[PDB]
Amino acid sequence: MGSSHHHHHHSSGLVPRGSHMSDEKTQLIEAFYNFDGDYDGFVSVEEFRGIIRDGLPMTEAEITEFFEAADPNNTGFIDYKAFAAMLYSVDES
Repeated sequence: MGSSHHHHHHSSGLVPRGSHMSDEKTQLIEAFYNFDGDYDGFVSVEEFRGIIRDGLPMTEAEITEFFEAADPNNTGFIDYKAFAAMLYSVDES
């Protein structure tokens, strides 16, 4: 079809992945260096806030939307796994 390399199909066949927001994970990579000394799979929101502040570059809408989505009670604690599954949400089933 005329002018297919634009609307029909470009270099990639309608593939949003690959050149998407794959840096949002690398930006958080700073967890291993400033949040991985001697901690299990559980971290409270209170502690997380301090670490995230100068550790992992994240906006409120990401940390806050995750702070509540991670803790059902909203008591101010977090399930490290629930949070880890956010940046590691690339394995279905």
